Amino acid sequence: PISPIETVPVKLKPGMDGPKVKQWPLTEEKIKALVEICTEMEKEGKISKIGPENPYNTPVFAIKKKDSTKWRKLVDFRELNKRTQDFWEVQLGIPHPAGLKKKKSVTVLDVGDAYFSVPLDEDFRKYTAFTIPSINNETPGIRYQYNVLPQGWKGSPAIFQSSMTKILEPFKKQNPDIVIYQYMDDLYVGSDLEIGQHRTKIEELRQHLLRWGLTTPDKKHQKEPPFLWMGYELHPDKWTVQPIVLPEKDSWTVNDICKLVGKLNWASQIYPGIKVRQLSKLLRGTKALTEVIPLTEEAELELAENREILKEPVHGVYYDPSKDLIAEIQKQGQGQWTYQIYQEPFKNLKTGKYARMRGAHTNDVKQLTEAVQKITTESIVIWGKTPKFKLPIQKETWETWWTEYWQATWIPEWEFVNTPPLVKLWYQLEKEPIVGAETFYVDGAANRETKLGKAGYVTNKGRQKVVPLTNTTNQKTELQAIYLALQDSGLEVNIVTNSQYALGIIQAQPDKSESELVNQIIEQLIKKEKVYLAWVPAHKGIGGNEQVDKLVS
Amino acid sequence: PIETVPVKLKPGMDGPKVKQWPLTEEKIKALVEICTEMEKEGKISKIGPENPYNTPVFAIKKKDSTKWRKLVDFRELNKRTQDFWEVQLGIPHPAGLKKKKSVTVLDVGDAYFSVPLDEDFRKYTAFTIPSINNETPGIRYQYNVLPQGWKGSPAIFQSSMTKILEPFKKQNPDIVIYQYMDDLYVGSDLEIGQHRTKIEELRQHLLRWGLTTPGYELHPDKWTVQPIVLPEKDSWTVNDIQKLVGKLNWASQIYPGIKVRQLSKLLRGTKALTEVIPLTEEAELELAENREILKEPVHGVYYDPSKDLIAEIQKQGQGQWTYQIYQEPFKNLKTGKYARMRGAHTNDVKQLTEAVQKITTESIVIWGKTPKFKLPIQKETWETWWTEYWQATWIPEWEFVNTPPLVKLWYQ
RNA sequence: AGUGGCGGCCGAACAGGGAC
RNA sequence: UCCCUGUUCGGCCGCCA
Ligand SMILES: OC[C@H]1O[C@@](CO)(O[C@H]2O[C@H](CO)[C@@H](O)[C@H](O)[C@H]2O)[C@@H](O)[C@@H]1O
Ligand SMILES: [Mg+2]
Repeated sequence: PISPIETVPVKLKPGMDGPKVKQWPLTEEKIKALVEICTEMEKEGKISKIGPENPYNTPVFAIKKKDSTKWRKLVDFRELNKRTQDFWEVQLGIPHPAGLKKKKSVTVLDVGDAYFSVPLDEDFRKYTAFTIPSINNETPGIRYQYNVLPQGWKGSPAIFQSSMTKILEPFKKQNPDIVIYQYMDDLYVGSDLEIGQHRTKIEELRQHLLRWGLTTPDKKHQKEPPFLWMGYELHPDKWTVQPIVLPEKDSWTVNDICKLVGKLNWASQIYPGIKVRQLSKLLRGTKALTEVIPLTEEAELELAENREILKEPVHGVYYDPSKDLIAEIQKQGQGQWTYQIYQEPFKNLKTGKYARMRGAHTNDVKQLTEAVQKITTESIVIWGKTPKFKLPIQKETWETWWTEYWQATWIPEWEFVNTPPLVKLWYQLEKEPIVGAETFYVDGAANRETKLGKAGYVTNKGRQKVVPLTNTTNQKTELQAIYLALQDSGLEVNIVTNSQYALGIIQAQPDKSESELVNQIIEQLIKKEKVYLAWVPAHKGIGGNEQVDKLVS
Repeated sequence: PIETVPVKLKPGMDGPKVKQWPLTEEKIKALVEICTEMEKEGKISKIGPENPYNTPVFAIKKKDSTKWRKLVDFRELNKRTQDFWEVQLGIPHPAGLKKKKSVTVLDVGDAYFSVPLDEDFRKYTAFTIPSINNETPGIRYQYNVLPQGWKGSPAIFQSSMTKILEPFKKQNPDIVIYQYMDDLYVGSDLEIGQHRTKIEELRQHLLRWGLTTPGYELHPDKWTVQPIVLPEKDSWTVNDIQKLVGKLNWASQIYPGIKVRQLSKLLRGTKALTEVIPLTEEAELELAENREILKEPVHGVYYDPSKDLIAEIQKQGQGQWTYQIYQEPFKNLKTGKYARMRGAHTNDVKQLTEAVQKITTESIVIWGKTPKFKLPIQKETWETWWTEYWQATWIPEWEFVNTPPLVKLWYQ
């Protein structure tokens, strides 16, 4: 028979024709299983045999699971996919369990032979031509082409979710008070009918779907939370992630850390406050995946405490659109932040992490605004509104920042929390030149070829200094001249540099930087009482800046 | 039953495929609505996965509406038809509309709702409507008429437009009219009272040919420029003259006449910074003759229609912004400043979106182009909040720069 | 020995603007 | 030569059908 549900027109790439590639060698153990399946798909109608009028052919094989009889059929659609048209994926993401509103009855249903129940467009069914032999050499073998969407084509997922949107689409107008979220081949149906009447509409939906060719077995697990779905446990009034097993190794390989970090990073979305900065600080300049690497005392300090957060099981609540969203941040030091979204205090909705040391030189106010911009989008996605923000930075600290910063910065409606560590600005460049303090006219230069260079200062009191440098840059010698001036000065100092690079860095009040040299400058700035820093242009014969450049060339 | 002018993409360039960013639920129920009734009227029709083309769409609220406006982001679809709307059916520019003592803006988007669209080209104008937490797959539509915000819609329709306007152009021969995308700019030398009448005249004179206008009044003569200001001081400190010599030397790239030689002699020692110094007469002279050359406009700086417009914005603190519109570096075609606008001293992004919008109008009026924007803000800050404060019907092309104030030249 | 997706890691080209 | 940004393509481990 021809198909029950409307077909979906497909085309090839302009000026390209079907796939032509001959099949692999395969053992007799697997080959026997496929000829059985092809007639079981032929008997059910998913395929049809064809004469030799079809020049196109694409390979096939199979893989068998361990401790299971079932086989997976596979199609090497590489060359059909190369030449199949672009699609616009209708799956813009994966829904997250904290976004589920609270409903009385939650039923999870699974489509059987999901891609095998959609009609591949009659015009395209030709390129799906493949050949299978009975025995590895004797039988010449038969040719068959597809009648449905094949496991392994490039449109089989993008088309199924588009047709199946047409299928659920009237049913949604028939039952506005029941909601069906759709991802891939599972369906989540939820309502505020009783547990009895939820079994009636379940047969109503089972049958409306059966009207189109979709089979939802009753072999599925009934309404018994925790439903296992996407690696979570979804309980009647709560939810949590599937428990986490940590490799207990006396010797750790890089495969051990990389698999471990992903488990810790997945734990964080409900288990609050995990840190991973130093366990990944070990995995930075790693080349081999199996080679062992030791855990420093910091990274070993990071494994133990985290293991202790995960001892107790934790769980989050659901979204209640009448209560507001209140999102709270705590600092973790070393540029790591963890946050919780909730509505009724102590009933966490989800938790999370933001640790991207973004930029080379960032401070605690830039990093607190970067955590805000990520909580704000992760909330716009899941709940479609901006939460209210509890933020541990004084209403006056933040008032001084955005008024003075040169990039426009904004935070939504937020309030103050005094959960120390409070985040604050660690110093302040003066705006007018200090009187009575020695003025340091600094400059630096290096040679790109020899990577040798000099950094130093001439002051008003006559003091000078030049320091040779080895395997260094022109940028890195200017950042160093200013460090010489800060060491060799009192608590009040003036500095005149021609480094746009350095003056840019310093002026951004940065307290944590990835370059160990920039952290040298931050610490001396923190210990001074009055620092004033100004810029003159180079090679304009300005004061001693014209001179000190001669000493640094 | 009107014949359809054919449209095809620029040579060898595929159609737009831009990912649709998440939206606040308050602009979802409204764009779910605006498309229900546009589909019930037949203006748009749902599509499926066979279309690999998508263009962003979101919702603005025009100034004091409480009735949502649908706005689509056609910049990638726009820059891909360019030979159609620039070399072929373009729109000329009324060099004198900028002189008019008063100019009004009127939104003509309703007129694009009628005229039908080539059938080849409706596959490149499809937009998805997102749903919250990736529940419903995105409800993808496409455009059966001349869409709102495209840059090919005012090129096709300009004929049917000239005929609708032809009675009113003969009736008032002084008045100047210019049409840009979804907007219409009417310009007369009449006074604000007699002026507000003439628009109501053109409002009904176009309302009778089927255009429904959903006032915005410009004053292109009153427009000021931003002076490159040097400080005027009784006493100068060693620090003051290094800052000054820095501005003049940063300035010598635009106005080639500046000089710093004799004011640098003033800084001949390796001195303290706060020490006051007497200006020599050769340096009082250098200081003055410099204060003059800045009274004049830049030399030989003239608009070149082939080049793109560039606009840079600097955040001068205290709710004040400076900007420059140019095409080649240090050849400024315009300068400006903005102060205490809406969102003053309470919000910066609200302020910038006000800044960006008010700059786009100044350029469309003087050059018929949307200047390309260099935004002083981080990228995720602009995306997340701009459409809340965006009220215009076009969208300029922008990039985000991380530039510190090496010289805070423009005001001080 | 297939494909898509999600988390982790590593780089590869392309383009932008600044610093010499 | 230098730095940061952005985009656009690639290798392995863990999970899904
Ligand atoms: O902020 C730029 C951001 O916008 C996107 C998609 O919306 O690209 C658009 O903006 C670019 C910069 O103005 C345009 O040049 C481009 O044509 C347009 O699609 C993203 O690509 C980009 O991240
Ligand atoms: Mg130098």
